[PDB]
Amino acid sequence: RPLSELVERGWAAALEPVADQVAHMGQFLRAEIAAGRRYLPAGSNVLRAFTFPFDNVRVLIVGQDPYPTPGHAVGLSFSVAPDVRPWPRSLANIFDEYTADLGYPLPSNGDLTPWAQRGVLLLNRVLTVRPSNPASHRGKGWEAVTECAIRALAARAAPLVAILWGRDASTLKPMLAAGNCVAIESPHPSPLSASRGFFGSRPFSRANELLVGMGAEPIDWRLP
Ligand SMILES: O=c1[nH]cc(F)c(=O)[nH]1
Ligand SMILES: [Cl-]
Repeated sequence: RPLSELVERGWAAALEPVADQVAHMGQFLRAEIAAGRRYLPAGSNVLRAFTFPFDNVRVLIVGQDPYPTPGHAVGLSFSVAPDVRPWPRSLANIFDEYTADLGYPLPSNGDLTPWAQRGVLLLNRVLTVRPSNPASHRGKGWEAVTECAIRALAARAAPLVAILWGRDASTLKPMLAAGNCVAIESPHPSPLSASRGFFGSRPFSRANELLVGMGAEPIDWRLP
C-alpha cells in the first residue's frame, strides 16, 4: 500500500525514503499473527502519530515502546482512550509532572489527542510491541522508520523541541543536530525510572520557553 493511504500526506512525503521498511514491518506483523503472536497497538493505530500533519510539528515527544497491556496503547505515545482507568503508571507520572510544572488541575482523562492536535508529535522509538512483553519488538526494523521521521523533522529547520524520555536519548540527540532544533532529555516516566530524574524535569514549560526563544508560538498544554 502507498504510504499516502496510511499516513497524512506531509508524513508520506517525509517517510517515502523508508517506504519499503514500513512495508516490511506490515509483513513482519502479519507473520507474527500467523505464528499466534499478537502485537499492540491496533494495526490502524500503529502509524497514528503520522496522521497529524508533518508540517505542524513543533514539539516532538519520543518514548521507547508502546504500552504492553491490551487496552492501553493507541498509537499516540503514552496516551490512552478517554474511558481508560486506572491510567497506566507512566501516564499518571507524566500528569503529576504536568501539574507540578504548569499548576494546571489533573486532567479529566488520559487522552492526549489535544496535544497531537496542537503540534506535539507523540512518537516512540519502536511502534509496536507484543502483549505483556515490554520492549519485545526492539531490533525488529522500526528504528530505521523512526530515525527517518526524526531526521526529516529536524531537516525542516523550523523551530522544533524534542523531549527525549529514557534510554534512547543519546542515540536520538545526533539525529536532532540541526538549525532551530533543540533536544532536552530525562529519565523515562515509568514506575522505576521516573523517581530517578523524570519528576522535576519541567519539560512542558521548558519546551515553551525554547520555542519562544526561537520566535515560535508556545504549546497550549492544557488538557480538559
Ligand atoms: O516508552 C513508552 N512507555 C509507555 C508508553 F505508553 C509509550 O507509548 N512509550
Ligand atoms: Cl506504564
